[PDB]
Amino acid sequence: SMTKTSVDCTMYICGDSTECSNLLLQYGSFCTQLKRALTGIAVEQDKNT
Amino acid sequence: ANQFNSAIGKIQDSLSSTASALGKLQDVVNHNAQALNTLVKQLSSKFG
Repeated sequence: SMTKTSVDCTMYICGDSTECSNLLLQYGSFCTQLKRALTGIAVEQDKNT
Repeated sequence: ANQFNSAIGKIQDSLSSTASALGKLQDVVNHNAQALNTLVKQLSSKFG
């Protein structure tokens, strides 16, 4: 097994400002795919155990 | 003949009542369907 990690797009990209959160929603589903991919890693790491 | 015919009858009763044993093949339908449904929603967002 490996180390199970999870990455949020909100705290990483944005510096907690209202301008960055409004321009993040125009990009849409780019962070929808990245959160489901790191979730699907962490399910399969428990199946290896 | 009592043991082998009753053991294969429990396989037929389990697949009819419970569909959860085939769910590894149902994810192959589901991972292909969620990849196509996410890709067609890229045209609605404005990309800046």
